[PDB]
Amino acid sequence: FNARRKLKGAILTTMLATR
Amino acid sequence: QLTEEQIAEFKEAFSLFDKDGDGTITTKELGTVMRSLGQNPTEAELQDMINEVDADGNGTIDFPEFLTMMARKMKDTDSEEEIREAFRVFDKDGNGYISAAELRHVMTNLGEKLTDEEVDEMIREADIDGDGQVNYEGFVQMMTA
Ligand SMILES: [Ca+2]
Ligand SMILES: [Ca+2]
Ligand SMILES: [Ca+2]
Ligand SMILES: [Ca+2]
Repeated sequence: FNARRKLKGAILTTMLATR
Repeated sequence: QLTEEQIAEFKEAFSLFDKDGDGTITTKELGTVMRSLGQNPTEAELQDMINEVDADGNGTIDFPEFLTMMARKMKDTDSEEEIREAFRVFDKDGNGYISAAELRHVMTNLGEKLTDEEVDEMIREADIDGDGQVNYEGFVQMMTA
């Protein structure tokens, strides 16, 4: 678990999932 | 160094779409994530989203086929808007702050069960002023540094 990486990954996922 | 970091973030994002952890993203997984974040993609839309990046025609997205797709994206005139759209998804009550409960809800949608400690750590990383919630600025800085 890397908190920074996880949060960035989730933001990118959210960006892709919403365009 | 920035590229090393970026590939790891991309692998993380890949892993969040890959709900079942089998190492590939299916149309069903994409649809489940999109719906859980509110949206309503059609079947035709989900299939189009796969079909453009599915270089071997097997109907699923492996990490290179996801990673190439990030290799195409460029900084553009919608780049900051895209981050703002994402912030708005996290901010479920629309008060301009991401609380722990909101962050945790998103992560659960992405197939992650985080401990209280893990959610706290994530808030701490992004919480600039230390009030225990994440402002838009906190969120933007995450994607800058
Ligand atoms: Ca999968
Ligand atoms: Ca494929
Ligand atoms: Ca909120
Ligand atoms: Ca704050």
